[PDB]
Amino acid sequence: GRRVNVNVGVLGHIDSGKTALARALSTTAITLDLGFSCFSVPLPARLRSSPLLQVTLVDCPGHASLIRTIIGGAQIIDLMMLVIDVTKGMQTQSAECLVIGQIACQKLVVVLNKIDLLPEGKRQAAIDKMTKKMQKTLENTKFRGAPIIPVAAKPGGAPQGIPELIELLTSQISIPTRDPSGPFLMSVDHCFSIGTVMTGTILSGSISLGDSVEIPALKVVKKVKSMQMFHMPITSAMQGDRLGICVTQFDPKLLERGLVCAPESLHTVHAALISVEKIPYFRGPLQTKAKFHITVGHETVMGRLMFFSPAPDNFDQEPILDSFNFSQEYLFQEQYLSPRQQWALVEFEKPVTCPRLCLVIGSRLDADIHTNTCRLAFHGILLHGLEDRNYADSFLPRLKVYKLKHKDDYSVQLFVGLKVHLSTGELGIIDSFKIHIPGGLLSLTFKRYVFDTHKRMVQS
Ligand SMILES: Nc1nc2c(ncn2[C@@H]2O[C@H](COP(=O)(O)OP(=O)(O)NP(=O)(O)O)[C@@H](O)[C@H]2O)c(=O)[nH]1
Repeated sequence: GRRVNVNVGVLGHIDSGKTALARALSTTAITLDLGFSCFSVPLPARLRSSPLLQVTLVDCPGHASLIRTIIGGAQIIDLMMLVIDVTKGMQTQSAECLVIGQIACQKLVVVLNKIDLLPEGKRQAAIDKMTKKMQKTLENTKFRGAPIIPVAAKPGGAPQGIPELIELLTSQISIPTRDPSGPFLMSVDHCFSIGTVMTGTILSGSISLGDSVEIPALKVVKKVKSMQMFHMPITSAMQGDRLGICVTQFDPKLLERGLVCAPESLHTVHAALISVEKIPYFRGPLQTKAKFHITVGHETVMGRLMFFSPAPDNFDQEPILDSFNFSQEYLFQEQYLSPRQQWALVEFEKPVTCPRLCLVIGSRLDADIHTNTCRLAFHGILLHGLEDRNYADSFLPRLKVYKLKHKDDYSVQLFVGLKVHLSTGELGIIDSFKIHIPGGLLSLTFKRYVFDTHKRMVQS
């Protein structure tokens, strides 16, 4: 019968049960990169506004040096189930995976794994102790009271609590505005040749048979032949679905993971004007001109930044994260002021192709794998992306950020005219280090990028 695919993701620390829990699910129904499986339960009544539900279990690596795999693979998922070793506490990458889930998941389900690894007598009041504690950490977040089930996939190296798990799952899972509205975009999980195949997940818009599909790292753009999904050929598919796509002949090595868009939808940004909200759990400073690891899409590149804030006189300005208004002014600042809204401008090393208005996560991933504190610095919408390559001249001169810089009678290069104050209640103006004075006896605003045609010092 007819079906719906929905991507539940399994995220957690290393050796928390993810792969071991994804099996337990798929059956009663390591890990160096995203791995997909799928169980089915009869489709809930509520979901017919689109009979079987098919949960696709996106399995994620735990290894801290593979965070970028997660960040990408959390955009593929609707509901994220955070699996936590119950014996060990809430570990490091776990409390990172919670951040990622906040940034990119709509709903959450905490799982307490390794139940058996506990004193059968005290078995409960520990769960109820780990449960009560989990409530507390989640309190601060948008997943205020997400479910917290205890299970055990491998009672050693039959699994408990798993049938209970799926019914809690087949209830919290929630499909968004499943619009095959906008420009089509697909994350490709596996791509191989037989034609050439692309088992990927759709993110935006629809795609009918024989449509026009661009592959950017492939340098050309083939047309869709067949579309096998639920073991049976389809004539059209849209968001949320996991799909299979046969396109013109080509080779795979030209991609292994990445993006498949509409004919022209995607950018090729060299830099971008981005909404930047800082992540609280990140201890430390976000420093204007500091090269962070930056994840934009199923792609993650190196970028130095520069932060700023709305006018001083217009801080308390609503927070708009849909477009940028290049009319207003913005005071250039040295670090993320910790300004209802604060922006920044990332200038990459290599370029980064991205769907317009995609989320961005700045992070410092040169750190140890056994790191001490969260490594995810800031997230934030990509408010605008400079497509131009020589953009610093071509387009930035359209932004108005400046650095409030500060430093015989009636007459004590490019400052020859600016009214300067002196300490005794006087005016004064530069001239020929001579200074003509009104009557008888600097606070300029250099635009950050105006020199290109103005090198201004014009202050009022
Ligand atoms: N005691 C106990 N051990 C379990 C249970 N479930 C899984 N394990 C143990 O967890 C160990 C590592 O977990 P595993 O699922 O392999 O790793 P993972 O969840 O995929 N994370 P990663 O991707 O880094 O391997 C396994 O060797 C398995 O024996 C459980 O329910 N109880």
